[PDB]
Amino acid sequence: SNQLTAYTLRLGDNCLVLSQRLGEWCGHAPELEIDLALANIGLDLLGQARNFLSYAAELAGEGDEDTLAFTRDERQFSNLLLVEQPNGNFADTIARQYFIDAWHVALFTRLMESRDPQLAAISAKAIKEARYHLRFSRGWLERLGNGTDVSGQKMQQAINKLWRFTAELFDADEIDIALSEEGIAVDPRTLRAAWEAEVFAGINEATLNVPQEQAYRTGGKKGLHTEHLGPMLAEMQYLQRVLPGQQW
Amino acid sequence: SNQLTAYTLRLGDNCLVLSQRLGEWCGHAPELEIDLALANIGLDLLGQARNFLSYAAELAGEGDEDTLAFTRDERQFSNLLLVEQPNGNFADTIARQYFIDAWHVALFTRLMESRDPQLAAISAKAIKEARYHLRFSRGWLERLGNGTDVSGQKMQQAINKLWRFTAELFDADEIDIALSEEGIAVDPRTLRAAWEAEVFAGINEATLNVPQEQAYRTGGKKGLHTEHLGPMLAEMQYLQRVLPGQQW
Amino acid sequence: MRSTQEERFEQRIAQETAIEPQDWMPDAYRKTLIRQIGQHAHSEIVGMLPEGNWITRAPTLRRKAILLAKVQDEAGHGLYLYSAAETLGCAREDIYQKMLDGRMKYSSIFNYPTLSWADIGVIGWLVDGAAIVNQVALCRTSYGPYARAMVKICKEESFHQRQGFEACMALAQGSEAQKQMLQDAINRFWWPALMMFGPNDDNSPNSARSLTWKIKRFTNDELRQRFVDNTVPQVEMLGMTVPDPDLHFDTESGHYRFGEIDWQEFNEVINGRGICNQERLDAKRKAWEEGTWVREAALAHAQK
Amino acid sequence: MRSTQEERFEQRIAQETAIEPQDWMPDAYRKTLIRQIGQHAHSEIVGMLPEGNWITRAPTLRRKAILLAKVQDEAGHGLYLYSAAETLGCAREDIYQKMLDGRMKYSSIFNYPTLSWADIGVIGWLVDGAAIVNQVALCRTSYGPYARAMVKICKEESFHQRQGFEACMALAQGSEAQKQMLQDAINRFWWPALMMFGPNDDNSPNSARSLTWKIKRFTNDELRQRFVDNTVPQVEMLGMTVPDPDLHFDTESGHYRFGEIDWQEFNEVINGRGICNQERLDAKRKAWEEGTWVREAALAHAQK
Ligand SMILES: CC(C)(COP(=O)(O)OP(=O)(O)OC[C@H]1O[C@@H](n2cnc3c(N)ncnc32)[C@H](O)[C@@H]1OP(=O)(O)O)[C@@H](O)C(=O)NCCC(=O)NCCSC(=O)Cc1ccccc1
Ligand SMILES: CC(C)(COP(=O)(O)OP(=O)(O)OC[C@H]1O[C@@H](n2cnc3c(N)ncnc32)[C@H](O)[C@@H]1OP(=O)(O)O)[C@@H](O)C(=O)NCCC(=O)NCCSC(=O)Cc1ccccc1
Repeated sequence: SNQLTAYTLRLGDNCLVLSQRLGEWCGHAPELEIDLALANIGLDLLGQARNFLSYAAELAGEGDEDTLAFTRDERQFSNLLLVEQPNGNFADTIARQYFIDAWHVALFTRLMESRDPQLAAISAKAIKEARYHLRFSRGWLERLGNGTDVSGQKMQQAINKLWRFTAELFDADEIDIALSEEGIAVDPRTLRAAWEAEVFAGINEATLNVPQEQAYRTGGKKGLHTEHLGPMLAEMQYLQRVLPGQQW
Repeated sequence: SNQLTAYTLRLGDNCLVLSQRLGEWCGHAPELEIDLALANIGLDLLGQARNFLSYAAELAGEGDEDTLAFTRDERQFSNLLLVEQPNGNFADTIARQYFIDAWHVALFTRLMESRDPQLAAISAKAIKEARYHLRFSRGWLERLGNGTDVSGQKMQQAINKLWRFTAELFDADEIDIALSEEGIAVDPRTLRAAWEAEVFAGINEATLNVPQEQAYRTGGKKGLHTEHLGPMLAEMQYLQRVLPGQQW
Repeated sequence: MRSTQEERFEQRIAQETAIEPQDWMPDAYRKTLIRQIGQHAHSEIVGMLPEGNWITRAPTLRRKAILLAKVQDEAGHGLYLYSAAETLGCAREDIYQKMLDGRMKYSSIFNYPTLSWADIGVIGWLVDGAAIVNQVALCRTSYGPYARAMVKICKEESFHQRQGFEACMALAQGSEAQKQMLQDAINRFWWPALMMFGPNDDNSPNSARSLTWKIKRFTNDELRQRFVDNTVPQVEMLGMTVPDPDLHFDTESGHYRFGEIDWQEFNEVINGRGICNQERLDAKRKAWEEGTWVREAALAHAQK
Repeated sequence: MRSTQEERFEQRIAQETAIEPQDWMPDAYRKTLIRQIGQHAHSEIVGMLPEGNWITRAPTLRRKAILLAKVQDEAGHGLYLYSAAETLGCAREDIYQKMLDGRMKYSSIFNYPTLSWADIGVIGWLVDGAAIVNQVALCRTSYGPYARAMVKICKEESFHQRQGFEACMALAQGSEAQKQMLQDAINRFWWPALMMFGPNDDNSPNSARSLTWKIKRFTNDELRQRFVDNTVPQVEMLGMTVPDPDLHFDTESGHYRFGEIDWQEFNEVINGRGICNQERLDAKRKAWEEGTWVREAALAHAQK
């Protein structure tokens, strides 16, 4: 029950932290339509976070999505390092989104066959949304990489700059593996082929290059984060820390 | 005693908030020497904050510099709007610093003759430091404005962008006025001539222009802040909010 | 003599026949609608910023999800309003540029800062509240596209207004600190919300023509009075006060009598000298300029 | 046969006569000191970043003031070390550029993230602790400018090390959450601190020449052992543990025997593949590039 709780929480944290990042874009986008789109994706992901976290709280027998989001520190948060990367420029946001969406699509497709009924249901909802997210993120990857000389370079730079964090997408620990043998979790290593087939084709079609750097960064799932997470949480949790245990 | 406490706290908050901003520069400056210089100024200002806040806590009969810095929210903070402005580019940091230093010099020179002995002593220490700060900030104003075409423009833009907040430097409320009639505070309106004589000459010598916009922004002293202060405090206070009432 | 074109128009207005994009209209009627619909559209865009300021800090996931939906709806409302303005022959890109340059206005209310979470619930409650009264009054505006845009929008917006009120209710029923937070937000946003209805009826240069041409169906003062009458009981439901020593019920008229608006502040604000005017336009200019390469990428890719 | 120049040098080294900038030196001796002093200088600069990460978040004003002073001292130490390296005929600007490009190293320890406030006190205690042992051992390094730079620096640095220890002591005597924070920071920084002394004595390519030329006075392993011996009792004083199942006292030798270092990690880290390598160099590159206009302004103004 501990493993399942940690696993569920990881999926929640990914969606929560990425949602936070997308929230920062509100009203700062290149076009009103992109503002709308980014807020929509932010909203979907937050919905998924609430679902996963609610289930994790139910699994642990105490707390709720709010105790989990607002009362854990950065050593307890278990999101992928990828979703905590700063927004940077629009290419950086698009690269981060495309990598995550391609991964969400591959994951939720398989996790909807989970022997855990709540995980299956949550994933059935999430997959429909991730498909929308992937169309938009892949769409922009192609528009920017095969846009101008200048947008092509920014998109290549964005891909290069995030690549090292992709290793965590296929990192398996004993929680993953144990839950996967019970037919409950998806073994992240077996996601590589689908993610690579999608991402390599998208990068090619955008007239861009797959980085040759072997990706090497992991630790998010274990609460070992980049220096980005702490200030994110300081901002996200402030009011709850000041005024704990209230209804809002 | 309430008025004196609020007045002392205002001077503390200015130094505290500006110190916070300068802290963000650590390791991000154009030259190692500037990194050093900015950290030095940050340190001086924090020293002044501790002095003023310690005295304010002693005046109120409870708390200390830490209860004051970490347990008040943005509606209670009483710093000038100027010191809470973002660092922006190096010109923006230099403009903010020059305006504040020129003001600190004019203020501490007069406040060292305060009929309040602790205020007088605190100001006697601070003035020596503000003089160092002013040499550095005026120095960079001149180097940038009378540097290249490009640095000249960035310095003009930096001045323009902060100008509206200078009105608060000479704004007097009934705390100022009442304490000034008892020979305790400096009436901020009577600081205009010295600040303008310094700042107008520095801008001229840098080959730049005094903005023609009439400055119009106030509210910081009353706890009515720009949207910048809240996120500053969320970051500054996080650990204390998470782990209140401890020794560090 | 009015021309035959002018006379037919006056008669169409009198009979309440909706004016459509292909109908003849007085040039001054076309232009005042580009002015008004365009500034209405601008307001939805700038209006994302004060509330959006709190998206990353919202105290629960539920309230964060509601706020995100609401900011998204506002963007959608801007789009509807830009389409409506374009039926009058203006270009979205041009009037947006005018907005960025300060040559067109947006609502005075968006130049006020969000200094607490309570401000968010208060905006949903008072600011959307004032918007709804104005917008429902405009569902019979004489120009079809505008009236139909108001119908589409009020449906979605009244939901979010209710959610903002519910957020206020939680604070009103919560701890002492939460109650205080709520009152302070009301104290700071009450008069600004009233100013959304525009100047008094004898200091309002557009009203004579707007009323005659049935663009404006109720006077600024009429709508403002209606908002005060509707909202005071909601303040009471929250156990809160209004920062108005002159607010009292007048049994004889059936209305609340309320204090004088600070018109000097209002004129400062609409002329670019409010609390956040500079910050709002800077954020929008920054978004536009930094986004240029993205828009150019999109155009250059479409063409290939 | 050694040349007469080569022989005189060997004799000067044997008699412990300090080598000065104008003295003849083997080209390999000049170059290994540019390598070492330069990377020592680089380390002071990159070393500002992990600690500086916490300046805006430090829990009290006193600890914030100490940290600010400390980061300032580090900058000053970088400057002293760059001056010393320049006496060898290299240029500060060139070796800094090499640092930014990844062609020169800085200390492995600065590629680890600060994930809590406790990490700050632990860096002051363990990281400066390891620096001091290394640097005091270098106060008799054979090259004068380097030895004199170590003297100047250890005086200031031992103060800040004591302050970091005192910050650790507050957590050790504080609440349960503070104690846990401290232990976790130790658990994450212990092995990284030990790696600051360099590789083992039989996996250390520079030692043969460095020891012979009295650049290195004690072996990496000798210094590391000395640090472990000195620091274990300080861990005990804090009531804390070391993440080392193999740590034990050996009464027979008078030393602590301790576990094997993860050399695979160490080689990943020094070759640019640690936790923060990319972020550290990116921050320094960003500072350099964005600062270009400032440096050009300064030069152009000086000339006028
Ligand atoms: C009632 C009035 C605003 C003004 O009456 P008129 O007959 O047209 O003018 P009048 O002669 O009386 O006034 C003299 C001058 O000053 C003007 N002015 C007056 N008041 C204001 C003001 N408050 N702010 C700025 N300017 C103001 C007026 O334009 C004129 O200047 P102009 O000649 O243009 O240079 C009218 O235009 C209208 O109903 N507009 C549609 C409603 C609308 O725009 N709603 C948007 C906010 S709701 C929203 O975004 C939803 C939301 C909620 C929460 C979060 C996010 C989103
Ligand atoms: C002991 C050693 C570091 C290495 O011995 P050597 O005989 O020279 O080399 P050896 O053949 O044994 O090694 C093989 C290779 O790998 C190298 N390497 C080894 N270890 C490391 C490592 N840990 N990190 C990175 N590289 C390492 C070595 O350079 C060589 O590569 P190279 O041929 O250059 O390409 C020596 O250079 C020394 O004492 N330097 C001066 C001390 C110094 O630099 N202090 C700065 C930190 S303290 C501070 O900043 C204060 C502070 C505290 C807190 C906050 C802020 C500031």
